Amino acid sequence: DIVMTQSPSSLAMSVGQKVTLSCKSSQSLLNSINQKNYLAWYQQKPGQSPKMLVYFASTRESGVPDRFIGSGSGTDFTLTISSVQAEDLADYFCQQHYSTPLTFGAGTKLELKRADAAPTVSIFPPSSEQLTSGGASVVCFLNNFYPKDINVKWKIDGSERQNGVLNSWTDQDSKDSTYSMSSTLTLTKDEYERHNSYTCEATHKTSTSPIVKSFNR
Amino acid sequence: QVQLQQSGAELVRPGTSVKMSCKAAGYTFTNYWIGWIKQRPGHGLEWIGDIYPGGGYTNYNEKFKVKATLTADTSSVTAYMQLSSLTSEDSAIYYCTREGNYGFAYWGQGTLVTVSAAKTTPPSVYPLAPGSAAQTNSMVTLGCLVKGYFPEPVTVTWNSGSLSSGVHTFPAVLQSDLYTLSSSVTVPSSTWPSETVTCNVAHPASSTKVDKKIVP
Amino acid sequence: GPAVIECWFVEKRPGALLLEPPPRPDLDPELYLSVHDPAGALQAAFRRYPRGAPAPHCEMSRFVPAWLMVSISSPVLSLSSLLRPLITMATVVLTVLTHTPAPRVRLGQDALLDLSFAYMPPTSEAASSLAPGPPPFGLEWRRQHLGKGHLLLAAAQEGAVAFAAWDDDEPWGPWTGNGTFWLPRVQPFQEGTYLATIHLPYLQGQVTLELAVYKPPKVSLMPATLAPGEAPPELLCLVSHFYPSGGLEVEWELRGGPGGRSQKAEGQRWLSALRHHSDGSVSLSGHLQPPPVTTEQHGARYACRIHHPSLPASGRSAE
Ligand SMILES: *[C@@H]1O[C@H](CO)[C@@H](O)[C@H](O)[C@H]1NC(C)=O
Repeated sequence: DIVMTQSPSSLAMSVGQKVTLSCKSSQSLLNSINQKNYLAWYQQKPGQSPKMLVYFASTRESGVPDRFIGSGSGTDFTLTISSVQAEDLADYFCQQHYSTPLTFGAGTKLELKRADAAPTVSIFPPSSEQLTSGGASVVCFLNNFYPKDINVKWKIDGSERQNGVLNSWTDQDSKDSTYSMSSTLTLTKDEYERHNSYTCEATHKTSTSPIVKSFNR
Repeated sequence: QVQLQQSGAELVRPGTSVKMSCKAAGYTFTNYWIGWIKQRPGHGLEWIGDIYPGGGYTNYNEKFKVKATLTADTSSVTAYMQLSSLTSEDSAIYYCTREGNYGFAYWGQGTLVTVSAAKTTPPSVYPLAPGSAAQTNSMVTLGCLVKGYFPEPVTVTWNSGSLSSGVHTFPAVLQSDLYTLSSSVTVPSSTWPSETVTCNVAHPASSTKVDKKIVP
Repeated sequence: GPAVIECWFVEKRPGALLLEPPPRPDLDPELYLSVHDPAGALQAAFRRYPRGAPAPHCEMSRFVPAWLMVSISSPVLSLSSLLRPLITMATVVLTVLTHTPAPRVRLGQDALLDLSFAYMPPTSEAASSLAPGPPPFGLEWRRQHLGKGHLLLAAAQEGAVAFAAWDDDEPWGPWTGNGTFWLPRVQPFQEGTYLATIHLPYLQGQVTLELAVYKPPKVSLMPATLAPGEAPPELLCLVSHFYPSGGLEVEWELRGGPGGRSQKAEGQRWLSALRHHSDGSVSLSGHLQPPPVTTEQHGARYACRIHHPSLPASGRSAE
């Protein structure tokens, strides 16, 4: 019934400064009697259970610092963090507690702001023991790049296909606050011996020209 | 204080049923609502339904009326949720919470449910060398690709864990009803191939351990 | 390969380090030391010293866990040693040595600071040691500014990886070990003094390095205009993408004139055009006002010579 639209998708701001999160509802969540907005903000640490921060669109939960300020009314609600720190890196959700069924928001992911860094692309040919038992799988790595916006594209000496292309993105590092990415080209030994060039391209904001690493069979 | 302990992970087959537990210790269990939340990767949070262990028992969601029946035990403090007709889209993390007037604010530990019909197989690991024809500048990147294993937990350690800096392990990806991941490590060219580099992969489900060196 | 090393004992008094009995002359007997190194690291570093190289700076202090701490610094090596006692006999205990004390890495490239260490326990230590073998060590890498400041690596933003090992594991005699530091994508804000500290349950040793960053400039020459009709002198010489702001001196020369191929140009010339690019590097535009070309200067060509610490001794030329 009630739709909870969270904005934006995922912002990455540096620590210290104030960040803001918006939440829009499909209908009014403000009760006429006992004038409170039945809406709650939840925070979930990476790989853990969510904990409530603000309920009734205001009045923070006990144990939560005063930097988390919840405001808004009607259909538009806002959660502001005056001084972001390392203990605030998580994802937040806005949930309506007014009508059934209870609905949550899409969730805004909080990352750490950094300078742009080009990915470290390195391609790898299939192993010898893999060919004798199974097929052939090409491996391409993209290590330590900012931001997380990245796209990979393969090419087989002119041809190109998305079949057998399984990627894997990592979360933000807990040390250098960078992102990594891997990509595999799972094939068989049969159709691998009939092609020569195998390249792994990318598309990042740092360089206008893609990073191309290829090798001949 | 109040606390909610849930059952362990449930790895089952499609089409079957699953019942999980949720013990509530620290308050009057028959005096508050117990809600169930589903968190599936890529779909956020979803409310399944609440149950009051007293008079007015259950109240289900529109899309969770046939699936996920709710029962409670007033004798021994426990809340149950009986899942039925498990499909591949039912793989998520299920939390039990103590609902209130303004929300939950009291969550459980969580129960991971995974559904598939693949048997328990050992992993197949393969080293990943840059090859002889390469331009190794300063640092050389090595890999340890592990394909063709099921469950989920697998630990990977370089040189028995002595070399953990600059190591990037990627999350598992299911492929042909078998998962697959890879691990990367950056070492200087003055060390490799001057010194041996070995990846040790341990699978606690099949109880296996494989130590493979990276050779050119 | 010097056999004796002059040094200053601070608390400064003159002293000597000897790697058969030299006649002790104008030296106090407490600072005339016959050195014996079971680890063989300091003596090997002194033997591998370049021939004819200047005398390295040396300092000697009193350490408190006798204990003499020797810091030998040079633009070739950096060494820190702990000693243990008419010539006083001394035995080397711990040594931290690096043969890359002044590494110059290009901007944007990865830096690899190398370090080695050697440990020789005293007789009183090994006799009261029930240890299984080599002790567990720690290796800290920090950035220094007249004291201490930011610890970067250990066993940490922007990467900075540290590795350290022995790969000997022989429960007997002195131990040798390697230690490396990797700094990815060196930015101009990361240049300066670095400090490597080896901390053993026995004690601490420290060595100092100076990581400097350079960037070769791009030189180009072309005629100048002013959009006119007539011709007021005006020449140009563009310098692009350089980081060392100091040591830059623009010079002009006429090659192939009626008086050799090394004659500096005459006339007006000015330099003030510089721009800060979006990467920290800078650019420059040189200008020349040559006299009217005579018939005797036919076939010659003007050129602007550029000198910078990021360039060889001959610099770069563009005609
Ligand atoms: C230390 O590095 C040198 C080369 O710089 C190498 O020959 C030696 O084997 C290394 N020692 C260890 C213990 O790895």
